[PDB]
Formats: sequence, structure tokens, C-alpha cells
Amino acid sequence: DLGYTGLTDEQAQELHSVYMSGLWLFSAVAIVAHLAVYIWRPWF
Amino acid sequence: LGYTGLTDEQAQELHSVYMSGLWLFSAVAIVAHLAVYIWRPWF
Amino acid sequence: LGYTGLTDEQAQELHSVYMSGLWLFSAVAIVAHLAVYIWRPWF
Amino acid sequence: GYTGLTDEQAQELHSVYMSGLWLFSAVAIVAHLAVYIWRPWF
Amino acid sequence: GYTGLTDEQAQELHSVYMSGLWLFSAVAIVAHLAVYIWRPWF
Amino acid sequence: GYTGLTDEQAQELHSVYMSGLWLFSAVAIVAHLAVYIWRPWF
Amino acid sequence: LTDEQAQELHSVYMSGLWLFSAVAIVAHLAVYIWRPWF
Amino acid sequence: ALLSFEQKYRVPGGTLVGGNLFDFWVGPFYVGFFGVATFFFAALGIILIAWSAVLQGTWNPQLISVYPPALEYGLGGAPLAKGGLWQIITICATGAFVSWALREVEICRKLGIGYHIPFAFAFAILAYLTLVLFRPVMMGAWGYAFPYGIWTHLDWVSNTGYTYGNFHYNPAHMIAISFFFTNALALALHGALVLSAANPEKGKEMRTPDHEDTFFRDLVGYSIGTLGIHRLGLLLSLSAVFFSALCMIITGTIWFDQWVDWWQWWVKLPWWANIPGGING
Amino acid sequence: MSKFYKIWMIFDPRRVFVAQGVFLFLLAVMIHLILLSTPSYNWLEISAAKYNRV
Amino acid sequence: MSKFYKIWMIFDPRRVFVAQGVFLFLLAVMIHLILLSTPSYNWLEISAAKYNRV
Amino acid sequence: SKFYKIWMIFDPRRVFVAQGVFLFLLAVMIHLILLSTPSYNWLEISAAKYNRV
Amino acid sequence: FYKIWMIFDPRRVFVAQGVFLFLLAVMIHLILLSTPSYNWLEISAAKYNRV
Amino acid sequence: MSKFYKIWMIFDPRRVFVAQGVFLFLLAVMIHLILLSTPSYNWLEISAAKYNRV
Amino acid sequence: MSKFYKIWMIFDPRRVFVAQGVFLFLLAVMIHLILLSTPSYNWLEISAAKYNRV
Amino acid sequence: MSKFYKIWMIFDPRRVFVAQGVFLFLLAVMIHLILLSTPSYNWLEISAAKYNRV
Amino acid sequence: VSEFAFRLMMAAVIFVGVGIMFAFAGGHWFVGLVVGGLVAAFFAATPN
Amino acid sequence: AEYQNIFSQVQVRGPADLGMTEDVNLANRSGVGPFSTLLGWFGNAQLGPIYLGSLGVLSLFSGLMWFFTIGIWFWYQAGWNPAVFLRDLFFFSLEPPAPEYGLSFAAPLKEGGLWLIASFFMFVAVWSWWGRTYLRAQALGMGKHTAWAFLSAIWLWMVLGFIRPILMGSWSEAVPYGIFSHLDWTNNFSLVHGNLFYNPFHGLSIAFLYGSALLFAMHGATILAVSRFGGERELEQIADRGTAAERAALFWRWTMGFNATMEGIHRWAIWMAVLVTLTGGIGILLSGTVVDNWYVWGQNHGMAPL
Ligand code: BCL
Ligand SMILES: CC[C@H]1c2cc3[nH]c4c(c3C)C(=O)[C@H](C(=O)OC)c4c3nc(cc4[nH]c(cc(n2)[C@@H]1C)c(C(C)=O)c4C)[C@@H](C)[C@@H]3CCC(=O)OC/C=C(\C)CCC[C@H](C)CCC[C@H](C)CCCC(C)C
Ligand SMILES: CC[C@H]1c2cc3[nH]c4c(c3C)C(=O)[C@H](C(=O)OC)c4c3nc(cc4[nH]c(cc(n2)[C@@H]1C)c(C(C)=O)c4C)[C@@H](C)[C@@H]3CCC(=O)OC/C=C(\C)CCC[C@H](C)CCC[C@H](C)CCCC(C)C
Ligand SMILES: CC(C)=CCC/C(C)=C/C=C/C(C)=C/C=C/C(C)=C/C=C/C=C(C)/C=C/C=C(\C)CC/C=C(\C)CCC=C(C)C
Ligand SMILES: CC(C)=CCC/C(C)=C/C=C/C(C)=C/C=C/C(C)=C/C=C\C=C(C)\C=C\C=C(/C)CC/C=C(\C)CCC=C(C)C
Ligand SMILES: CCCCCCCCCCCCO[C@@H]1O[C@H](CO)[C@@H](O[C@H]2O[C@H](CO)[C@@H](O)[C@H](O)[C@H]2O)[C@H](O)[C@H]1O
Ligand SMILES: CCCCCCCCCCCC[N+](C)(C)[O-]
Ligand SMILES: [Fe+3]
Repeated sequence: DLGYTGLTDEQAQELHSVYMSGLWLFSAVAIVAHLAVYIWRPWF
Repeated sequence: LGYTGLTDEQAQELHSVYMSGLWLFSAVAIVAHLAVYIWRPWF
Repeated sequence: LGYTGLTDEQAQELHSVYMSGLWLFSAVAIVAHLAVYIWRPWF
Repeated sequence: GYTGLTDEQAQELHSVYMSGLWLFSAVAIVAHLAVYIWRPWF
Repeated sequence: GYTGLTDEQAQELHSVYMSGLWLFSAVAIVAHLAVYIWRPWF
Repeated sequence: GYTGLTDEQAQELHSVYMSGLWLFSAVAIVAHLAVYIWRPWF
Repeated sequence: LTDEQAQELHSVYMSGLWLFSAVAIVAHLAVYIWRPWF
Repeated sequence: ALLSFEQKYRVPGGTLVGGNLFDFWVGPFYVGFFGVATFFFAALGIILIAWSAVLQGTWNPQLISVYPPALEYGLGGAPLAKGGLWQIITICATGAFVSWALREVEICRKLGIGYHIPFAFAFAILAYLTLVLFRPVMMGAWGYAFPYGIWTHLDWVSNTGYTYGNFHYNPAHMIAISFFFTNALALALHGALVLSAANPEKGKEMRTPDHEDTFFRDLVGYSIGTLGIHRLGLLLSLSAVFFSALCMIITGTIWFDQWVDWWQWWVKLPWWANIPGGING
Repeated sequence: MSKFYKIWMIFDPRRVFVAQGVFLFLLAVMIHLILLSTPSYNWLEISAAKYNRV
Repeated sequence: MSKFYKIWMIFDPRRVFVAQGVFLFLLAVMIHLILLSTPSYNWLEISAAKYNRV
Repeated sequence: SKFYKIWMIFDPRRVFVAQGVFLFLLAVMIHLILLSTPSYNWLEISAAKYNRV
Repeated sequence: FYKIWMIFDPRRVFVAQGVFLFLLAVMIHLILLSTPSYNWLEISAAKYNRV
Repeated sequence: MSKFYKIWMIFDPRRVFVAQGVFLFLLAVMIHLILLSTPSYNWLEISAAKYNRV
Repeated sequence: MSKFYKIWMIFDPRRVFVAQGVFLFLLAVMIHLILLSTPSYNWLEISAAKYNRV
Repeated sequence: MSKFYKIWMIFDPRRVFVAQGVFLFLLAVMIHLILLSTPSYNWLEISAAKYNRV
Repeated sequence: VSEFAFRLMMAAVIFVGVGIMFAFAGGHWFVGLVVGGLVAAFFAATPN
Repeated sequence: AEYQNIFSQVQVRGPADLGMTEDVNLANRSGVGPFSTLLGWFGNAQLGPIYLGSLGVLSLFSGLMWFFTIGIWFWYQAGWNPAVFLRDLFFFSLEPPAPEYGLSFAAPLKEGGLWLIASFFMFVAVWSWWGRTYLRAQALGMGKHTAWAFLSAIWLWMVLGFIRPILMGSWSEAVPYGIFSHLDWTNNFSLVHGNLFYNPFHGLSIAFLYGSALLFAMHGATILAVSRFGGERELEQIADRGTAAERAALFWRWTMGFNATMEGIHRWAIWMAVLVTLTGGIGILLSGTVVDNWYVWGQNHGMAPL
């Protein structure tokens, strides 16, 4: 078979695209937060 | 052999993707370790 | 001896790959032990 | 017997087990010799 | 009459067991002689 | 008999068990004599 | 249990008891000779 | 009331004492020889506790305490104001408990069921008698028993425990605590499993004992069974109470010191007695 | 790699998303708790010391 | 060596990936906690002493 | 004689297992008691004789 | 006294007799070892000046 | 020695690999922790004393 | 003497071998520990005193 | 003598091998730990004293 | 008396006797307790 | 005499039951283990099969690492001496950091760091097992009574190890990992906060533990007493009430004036059991944070003489 979960290749690729959009959003916000904290009070 | 029902091509493709993930993880880990050793060597 | 439904040639193949992994692990461990011994001998 | 193994199967299995046992014992003998030369216990 | 072993099977099994017992006893006797030469307990 | 054994089986069991008992007693007597000459307790 | 079986068992048990007591009396006498208790 | 199925079960017989003299029901309750005895003993005990409260000078339920005789009285009678009321109330309590057990035996006989419930109640009665009768008699004074107060019997527990240092180190106490904890855990698991089988996800059919066995085999790899769990519960509770009675009957009678010092026998075993290192080296 | 998208053909999306949500929530709470437990990075105490509020 | 891919012949990918993720996460947390325990590698304390903080 | 009738009442397996356990326990007990008394503690006698301690 | 074997099971009678007789013998021997008067090892030690 | 391969006809490869991995990881962690508890082989304390850190 | 093999007609080989192996190991451990406890036969301390290793 | 190969006719190879591996590992670990706890054979402490590492 | 019950009383008596004898032999009550407990447990586990 | 149905007279063995499928991933279910006659005298003889999933793997590895950390600390505390390890096994302890470290993670490995590592391992193991108890019931279509009853014990566990130490501002308030040392911690907790007897929620927890023993002795005895009518088949008695359920109800109605059902008795059971740790967690959380001396508190609240 092509997989265990029962998702078409196209379904999986679309879901991965949306997942990576969400991941990049979260990571951009986290990067900005870390930059702000490091400027305010560096830990190195 | 075979227990999980994967063909030769399927196993090769899965191994290729897993190896790519392992290499990215290891590259990030090597960069982090080099940075820490420059910051504070542990030897 | 057929305890696990595994053919003789499949056993040979699986042992070959398992021992390849074992020798990679052992070579890495030997290099690590050599580095530690040069750094701080324990004898 | 109980295991149902054939006679030649027992021959081969014991041959391989004995080969492994002899390898283990040879490594143990070398290790004991090295320790005794380094720091004897008698 | 419980294990169902025949006369020949029982004799063979006891012969192998005796071979093992003599080997074990010989090793133990050699070890005891070594210890006695090292530190006799009599 | 309650154990279900025949007369001949009981006779043979007693014969061999008695032989083993005699062997054990012989070894024990030899050991006791050795200890007695070594250190008598009487 | 049969009467004959009971009689034979009593016979063999009494024989064993007599042998036991024959050993025990000799042991007790030897100990008394070695060290009397009174 | 009567349950819808009660009427066919209310039949004469099954009475140890009294015959048909007391063979009747008051409301839902079954009265017998031992029911009448239970009522008398319980009423006398409660009324005497109220009178002890009058003598003590408090009406606060949490401050009322009936104290046993002083140690000076030994095992003899004491004035009712000092410890005599406690002795009478203890006799009344023992009578009430034993009559309750015998009334349960009569009800079991009438219903044609086993006597497991009176037998299990006898264990609690025996623990109570250990605390009020056997241990004080062995020790020689009624004053070693506990008072009948909501918070003063806790004072007795604390004082008796700290007479021997930390009481955690009593070994039969450890076993009894393990049994109590395991019993509470098993009760939770059994109630949860039966309820989860009988009350599935909404809209689903009732689950079978097969599903219960499957669920704990999936969880822990073993299922004791529908009979096994109830046997296990009976034995866990009875073992906890038995070992409690044992740890209290050995305390102050064959052990008089700090229970922490008892464990030095294992530490001072000859082969590892003197090896340096660790905690005790 | 350019072919990670097939991880969704192996694992159930619901389980993966729930696992990530729980892991991220607990990781964030753990890091914030460590920072609060560190006197040099407790921002409430830093502001109290900076603005002279106690 | 150039034949490893056949792990995926005998081992279910989901089980292997879950076990590997569990192991990696636990090991990483353990190493970070050990580093925080050592005074010479607690980066929060190091920066507190470097910048004269509480 | 006629003691063989003992193999009419007891199972020979149980008889042999019980007798072996009995003999081993008795031998261990006697050896340990001998080690308990300094008179027949051969290790301690050897230590005293050869001035090993 | 032959009715015992039709009243009491021979297996149990023999087992109980053996157990109790062996226990009695070992208790008697240990009582003798406890008392220094008849402790034969101690007697030999005193006689030969072993200790 | 050239015939050990038939051990795979006796033992399940999955069981063997799982148990071997768990055992090897636990042994490695034990050795590393023993070395850490050894004053002369705690590399973190060795580097702290070497570089005058703590 | 020439009929002991019939023990195997009454005792199962598996149970006999397991029991004998366990008994032999336990007896050997007991004797080794007894020798280790006595200071005159403890080979480790004997060598330590012989070679002045402490 | 050379008829020991029948031992596998009576005993299952799987159980024998698993038990032997467990026993050998446990015995080796116990011997190693006894040597480590012995001050005269603690090789880490011996090396530390030899090389003046404390 | 059932066979299991007879085995139980015999196990108790054996436990007591072996415990006494091995407490004397080993020089401590714990050695005797261990030996007697193991022997009695083995005896009680094998009835007819 | 009379068979009391406590130990089986006859054991019967058949093919091992592989369990219900329902919506369970059968690939994550192992094979059946051996059959235990010793266990079969009391309950079921069959061992296994067990389910091992993602949460199962996580829980096993986390708990194994927790045990490993504690055990290797014990082995270090013994000096790697096996004899000392056996002598002092109940005296070893992995202690929390000292109070001067507060809630920080800067405590050394031998002075609190290793305890923090082990506590993280235990945290992950226990919460993974809770998720496992939920999901195993979900796979079979069962209600989640086991998960929410386990949450009651998790509440007390969290209060003892996590919540109360955080509210008190130090990890030293937490329980050490040891046999005798956690008993010492319990005693010192009672001594430091006055008298824990005078904690009302300690009293409620004791009441519910006593009532658990009470109720489950009563229930086991009742089911064994009506097992001659097939009373141990409680699900079938709920679905189709028989004379076992009726006799069990009527015994208690005639004894104490009220009874239960074959279903509602298990509601009584689950609630009596969960209330132990439910009240215990509240009682521990109020110690030191709200009340520092429970005897004086009881004096001010009419529980002790003034
Ligand atoms: C001097 C000693 C003190 C005292 C101080 C304490 C302290 C301190 C506490 C108690 C608490 C309790 N005390 Mg108190 N207690 C005293 C005297 C008593 C007396 C008595 C007759 O004297 C009684 C009967 C009790 C009884 C009790 C219980 C009612 C209650 C424990 C509930 C429980 O089951 O926790 C056991 C259950 C848990 C701890 C939760 C377990 C859940 C977790 C998730 C388990 C995970 C398992 C783990 C992963 C290991 C896995 C291993 C493998 C599976 C094998 N106390 C006195 C005055 N007591 C506790 C309480 O809550 O009351 C307020 C409590 O904290
Ligand atoms: C042995 C296992 C556990 C157990 C079992 C058990 N208990 C039982 C039963 C069983 C099987 C019953 O069948 C029986 C019953 O019917 O329960 C509903 C019972 C019972 N167990 C009860 C209570 C109870 N069980 C306890 C414990 C336990 N019971 C064990 C842990 C406790 C604890 C630990 O404190 C208590 C309080 C009752 C609900 C009931 C018995 C009712 C009874 O005896 O009725 C007749 C008597 C009266 C109505 C009251 C008489 C009052 C006295 C005359 C005066 C007061 C005396 C008292 C000593 C004062 C106490 C003062 C302070 C200490 C508070
Ligand atoms: C309502 C309150 C009561 C309660 C309830 C309760 N407890 C519960 C539950 C419930 C409802 C569960 O559902 C849950 C459960 O699973 O029960 C069976 C549980 C549970 N309560 C437990 C314990 C417990 N409960 C206690 C108390 C109580 N539990 C209260 C009295 C206590 C006490 C009194 O101290 C304890 C110790 C567990 C048995 C279980 C939760 C188990 C758990 O989370 O395990 C995690 C694992 C670890 C941290 C340790 C693992 C150690 C191993 C060595 C790991 C390695 C294994 C290895 C890999 C095996 C390899 C094998 C091969 C080599 C062959
Ligand atoms: C089916 C076919 C054809 C083939 C299958 C393939 C197979 C089988 C492959 C397996 C090959 C291998 C690796 C085999 C390995 C075998 C090995 C390591 C055997 C090792 C044996 C070692 C033995 C006895 C050691 C025994 C030691 C003993 C008592 C020691 C006792 C010590 C005591 C009593 C301690 C005394 C001291 C103190 C207390 C301080
Ligand atoms: C032979 C070999 C190899 C091994 C032997 C292994 C041995 C001997 C093991 C002995 C184990 C023993 C004794 C264990 C005894 C344990 C006992 C009593 C525990 C009692 C109570 C424990 C409690 C409340 C713990 C609660 C903890 C909780 C809520 C959570 C804590 C979470 C924290 C603190 C996370 C902190 C970390 C981060 C945020 C990253
Ligand atoms: C089954 C229950 C446990 C087994 C039964 C134990 C009952 C009590 C022991 C009865 C037999 C006497 O056991 C003996 O007691 C003494 C008491 O100091 C101890 O013996 C110790 O002191 C005696 C002198 O008093 C010395 O001769 C002996 O070398 C020494 O080991 C040991 O305990 C044991 O040698
Ligand atoms: C059917 C096998 C399922 C798991 C397979 C995972 C690959 C082998 C993992 C070995 C290491 C185990 N561990 C816990 C140390 O990670
Ligand atoms: Fe039930």
C-alpha cells in the first residue's frame, strides 16, 4: 500500500504545506521573542 | 525478510528520507557543539 | 532452526547487515577509547 | 527429543555454540593474563 | 515409567552425564591441588 | 500398592537405592576415619 | 485397607522399630559408658 | 415498604435463637433475638456517652471524650465518673457488635446465602477487641485502651505510636499499610472497570466481561477475573485488619523500644556487619 | 529533504497534532517555570528592583 | 553499510520513529539538566555572575 | 528383609527428592557447626598453624 | 494394634513419624551441644588442649 | 564463527534488537555516570578547575 | 552400581539438570563467599598486603 | 564425551541462551563492582594516585 | 483432615524444626528462618 | 467442610483468550504469555497479552530511566559494593535539593540535581501511563472511569511532589526517593505542621481509606456469598437482574435499612476510593500554605480543648 493512515499523496502534501505554514509562523514569532529577550537581557 | 509489508523500493525511499532527517539533526547538533566548544571548551 | 520462520539465506543477509552495524559501532568505540586514553590514561 | 530437533540439527547448533564459547573464553583468558601481568592477585 | 525413556536412551543419557561429571570433577581436583600448593588448609 | 508399582519394580528400586546407600556410607566412613586420625573427637 | 495388608504393614513397621531400638540402646549404652548421666 | 421483589423472600425460619418470638421486620429492618439485643446495647451505649458528656461539662460533639480508667486501677473497676462509664460503654459496644454479627448470620440463613459478611465483620470486631480488651489485659491496665472521643482517640493513637519513636518502623504496620493501600487501589480499579463496561461511550452497547478482561490485559498484561477481584478484595481487607491487630498486639508486650532499632538486626548480620561504606558503615 | 510530506502518509494527523500541542505546551510551561525560578531572570522581581516597588 | 535500508523490512516505521523520538527527547532533557546542575555550565548562573545580576 | 514394600506406599520421586534435601541440609548443618567451634575450624586452625594472620 | 493401618492413612503416619522422630533427635543433640558438660567437641578440646 | 548467522533462525530479530539497544544504552549511561562520580574523571569538573571557572 | 541410569527413567532430565545447575552455582558462591570472609583466605586482601597496595 | 550435542535435544535453545546471557552479564557486573569497591583494585583510583589527579 | 491440610501442618512442623537447627548451625536466627521457610514452602507446595 | 469459594477446587484450561478487537490496533498487542496455576488457584491463570503502543513505549522508557537513576544513585551511595547495597537498601535515599536553592535548577548532581532528573522521568512516566489508561478504554469503546479515577491519585502525587513544593517555594519540600526516607519525610511533615491528625482533610482521607476497606470487604463478601447464584457476573445481573442481586440487596436492606444495585454499588466503590486521594491532596496543599500548626487550628475550630 501507499501508507498506513489512509491519506492520498496529494492529501498528505497539502496537509504538510499547511503544517509547515503554521510551523514557520510559530518559529518566526519565537525568533522575534528570543531576539527581544536577548537584547533586553542576554544569557551569554 | 519482511514483517511490516514494505517492498524494496518503499524501504529504500523511507530510508532515504529518514537519513535526510538524521543528517539535518546531526548537522544542527554539530554546529551547536562547535559553538559551545568555542564559547566554553570542556577539554 | 525455523523457530521464527526465517530462511537460511535471509539469516545470512540479516547477519551480514547486523555485523556491518556492529563493526561500525565497535570502530567508533575504539577511536573514542583511544582518544580518552591519550587524554587521560587509566592504567 | 522434547525440542524436536534432528540429530544433525543438534550437531550444528552445538558446533556453533561451542565456537562462540571458545571465542568468549579466549578473550577472557587474554583479559585475565593482561590483568595478572598488570596487577597480580596471588 | 514416567519419562518414557527406553533402556538405550537412559544408558546414553547417563553416559553423557557421567562424562560431564568426570570432567567437572577433574577440573575441580586440579583447582584444589593448585589452591593446596598455594595455601594448604591442613 | 498405593503407588501403583509392581512387586518387581519395588524390589529393583530397593536394590539400587540400597546400593547407593552403601556407596554413600562407604564414602562417609572413609571420610570419618580420615578426620579421626587427623583430629579425634573422643 | 485389607486386614491382611494391615497385618503385613504392622509386621514390617514393627521390624523396623525393633531395629531402630536395637541401634538406639547400643548408642545410649555407649554414651553412658563414656559419660554416665548420674 | 417492600422492594418490588421482596415479598417472596420474607419467610419464617433461619433464626439461631428465639424461634418466631422476634421473627419479624420493623420497616426494612429485620428484628431477631440479636436485633433486640443490638438495640438495647446501642441505646445504652449512646445514652451513657451522653451522660458522660454531661459529667465532663461539654456539649461540643468534637470535644466529648469518654476516658478509660487510670493506670492505677489496673484491670479492676473504676468509678463511673473516672473510668467506669468507659467500661460499661465498652461492654455495650462489644455486645452491639457481636449481636450485629449474629443478626447478620440469621439474615444470611434466612436468605440462603453464604456467611462471608459476618465472618468479615468478625475481623473488625477482633481488631476492636485487640485495641480495647486483649492488649490492655496483656499490658495489665484498662488505661492502655483508647478513649471514646472524636479527636481524643487520635490523641491516643499519636501517644501510643510515639511511645516507640516513629511507628512507621513496625514491620507488621508496614504490611498492614501496604494491604490498606492496595485495597483502596483495587476498589478504585474494580468500580471503574465495572462502570466503564456498563456505561460505554454514549450510543454504544453494553460491554461484556470479555471487554473488561481485554482492557486490563491491554493495560497491565494480567486480568484477575470477576470472581478473582471480589476474592482479592475480601482477602486484602481482611489481611490489612489482621496485620493491624498483630502489629498492635506485639507492641508493648514483646517490643518495648523504638521500632527503628528493630531493623538493625538486618544491618548487623555477621557477613556484612562490618563492611565499610554505605549508610551504616 | 523535499519529501518529508509523506510523514503524514505514515502517522495519523490527529495523533501527531495532539502530541505536538501537548509537547509544546509542556515545554513552554517548563521553560517559563525555570526562568521564574531563576532569581536573575524573574521579570517581576527584576521590575520590582528596577522601579523600587518593595 | 550500503544495505542498511532493510531495517524497514523487519521494523515497523511507526514504532521505530516513536521510540527514537522518545529516546532523543529524554536524552536531550537529561543532558540539559545535568548541565544546569554543574555550576561551571549553568548558563543562567554564568550570565548572572558575568553581568552582575541577582 | 521385605523393606521393598516401602515402594508400595510412597512415590519414589518424592522419596528421592525428600531424602536428597534431607541429606544436603544435614551435611550443611554439620559442616557449619564444625566451623562454629574453633576446635574444628580448619581454616582457623590452618591460620594459627602457619602464622598466616 | 494392627487396626491403625485401616484407620489412619499409612502415608501420613509414616511421614509424621519420620518428621517428629528426626526433630526429636536433632533437638536432643542440640540440647547436648548447648550444655558444656556433654559438648563432646569442647571435651576433646579441653583434653587435648586444642584451644 | 562463519556460521553464527543461523542465530537469526532461533531468535526474533526484533526482540534481539530491542533488548540489545536497551541494554547498550543503559550500560553506556551507567559508565558515563560512574565516570562523572569519579573526581579524577569528571570532565566537567576537570575543565572547571583547568580554566578557573568555578 | 551398573544400574544408576534408571534414575533417568524416574526423573525428568530438564528438572534434574536445572536443579543441579542451581545447586552447584549456589554451593560454589557460598564457598567462595566463606573464603572471602575469612581474612586468612581473602585473596584480594592477601595480595594487597603482599604487594603493599594500600 | 563428545556427545554433549544432545543437550539441545532436551533443553530449548531460546531459554538456555537467554538465561546464559543474563547469568553471564550479571556475574560479570558483580565481579566488576566488587573490584571497583575494593580500594586495592579500583583502577580509577589507582590511576588517580599514580598520576596525581586529585 | 484433607491432604493439603496435613501438608500444611507438616510444613509448619518442618519449618519450626529446621529453623531451630539452622539457627544453631549458622549462628543467627535469620539463617534458620530462611532455611526453614524455604523448606516448608517447598514441602507445602507439593501435595498428593 | 463447606466450600467458601475463596480458592478454586478445580482448574480448567483451554485455548488462551486473545481479547476483543473492537478498535484496538492489533499489531501493538503482544502474544499471550504462559499460564500460571499458582495464580489460577485465586483468579485467572492466563498472563497476557499486553498492549504496547506509543504512550506505552514512552511510559516504559521513562519509568525505566526513573528506576535506573534511583538505582545507580543507590549503587554510588553503597560505594559500588553489592554487599553494602543489600545491607543498606532500605536506607539509601535520593533527596531533593537543599532549601537554600529554592525552586532553581542550579543544585548540584549530588545535592539535588539527580533528584530533579529522576523526578522529570517519573513525571513523564506517570502522565504517559494516565494517557495510556484513557486510550486503552477508548479503543474498546468503554467509559473513561479508570482514567478519571487514576487522576484522583495523580492529584495527590502532584501535590506531594510538584504543586506544594512550588507553592512553598523550594524543592526541599518534596518527597525523597527511598524506602525509609519517605517514611521519615511523612513523619517530619506531620511534626512540622503541628499534628496532621488535626488536619480535617487528613481525617477525611483516613475516613475514606477506612471506608474503602469497609466497603470492599463488604462487597467481596457479598459477591462471594451470592456467587452460588452467579453473582460474580455483575454485568449480566445489571442487564438481567437475577436472584443473586435480589438476595444481595435484601441482606443489606434487612441489615442496615438500605441497599444498593448491582451497578450503583460500584459507583459507591469508585467514589469511596477516589475520595481518599481527593481529600488527601487538598489536605497536603493546605499544610504550610494556609495552616502551619494544625493542633492550634483545631483548638480555634472546636476540635481540641483550649
Ligand atoms: C506521623 C505520621 C503521620 C501522617 C502523615 C501523613 C502525610 C504526610 C500524608 C498522610 C496521608 C495519609 N495518611 Mg496519614 N499520617 C499519620 C497517621 C495516619 C493514620 C494512623 C492510624 O495513624 C492513618 C490510617 C493515616 C492514613 C493516611 C491515608 C488516609 C493518607 C494516604 C492516602 C494514600 O493512599 O496515599 C498513597 C497514594 C499516593 C501517594 C498516590 C500514588 C499515585 C501515584 C501516581 C503512584 C505512581 C506509582 C509509581 C509510578 C511507582 C510505580 C511502580 C511500579 C508500578 C511497580 N495516616 C500521622 C499523624 N499522612 C497523605 C494524605 O494525602 O493526607 C492528607 C499524606 O500526604
Ligand atoms: C475488617 C475489615 C473492615 C470492616 C469490615 C466490616 N465492617 C462492617 C461489616 C464488615 C464486613 C459489616 O457487616 C457491618 C455492617 O453492617 O456494615 C454496614 C460493619 C460495620 N462496620 C462499621 C464501622 C466501622 N468499620 C470499620 C472498619 C472495618 N470494617 C475494617 C477496616 C471502622 C473503622 C476503621 O473505624 C468503622 C467505624 C459499621 C458501619 C458497621 C457495624 C454497625 C454496628 O456495630 O451496629 C451495632 C452498633 C451500633 C449501632 C453502635 C453502637 C455504639 C456503642 C454502643 C457506643 C459507641 C462505642 C464506640 C466504640 C465509640 C467510639 C468513639 C470514638 C472512637 C469515635
Ligand atoms: C484512588 C486512589 C488510589 C489509587 C488509584 C489508582 N492507581 C492507579 C490507577 C488508579 C485508579 C490506575 O488506573 C493505574 C493502573 O495502571 O492501575 C493498574 C494506577 C497505578 N497506581 C500505581 C501505584 C500506586 N498507587 C497507589 C495508591 C493509590 N492508587 C490510591 C490508594 C500507590 C501507593 C499507595 O503508594 C502506588 C505505588 C501503579 C501500579 C499504576 C500506575 C503505574 C505507572 O504510572 O507506571 C509508570 C512506570 C514507572 C514510573 C515505573 C516503571 C518501572 C519499570 C522497571 C520500568 C521498566 C520495565 C522494563 C522495560 C520491562 C522489561 C521486560 C522484558 C525485559 C521482559
Ligand atoms: C541452529 C544453529 C546451527 C546455530 C545457532 C547459532 C548460535 C547458537 C549462535 C550463538 C553463538 C554464541 C555467541 C555463543 C556464545 C556462547 C557463550 C558466550 C558461552 C559462554 C559460557 C561461559 C560459562 C559457561 C561460564 C561459567 C562460569 C561460572 C559457572 C562461574 C561461576 C562463578 C562463581 C561461583 C563466582 C565465584 C566468585 C565470587 C563469588 C567472588
Ligand atoms: C539493581 C538495580 C540495577 C537497580 C535497583 C533499583 C532500585 C533499588 C530502586 C529503588 C526505587 C525506590 C526505593 C523508590 C522509592 C520511591 C518512593 C517511595 C517515592 C515516593 C514519592 C514520590 C513522589 C510523590 C514524587 C512526585 C513527583 C512529581 C509529582 C513530579 C515532579 C516533577 C518535577 C520536579 C520535574 C522537574 C524537572 C523539570 C521541570 C525539567
Ligand atoms: C523459624 C524461626 C527462626 C529460627 C528459630 C530461631 C529460634 C531462636 C534460636 C534457637 C537456637 C539458638 O540459636 C543460637 O542463638 C544464639 C543467641 O545469641 C546465637 O548464637 C550466638 O551466640 C552463641 C552463644 O549464646 C554462640 O555459641 C554462637 O556462636 C553465636 O552465633 C544464635 O542465634 C544461635 O547460635
Ligand atoms: C517491533 C520493534 C519496535 C521498536 C523498534 C525500535 C528499533 C530498536 C530500538 C532499540 C533501542 C530501544 N530504546 C528504548 C533504547 O530506544
Ligand atoms: Fe463487583
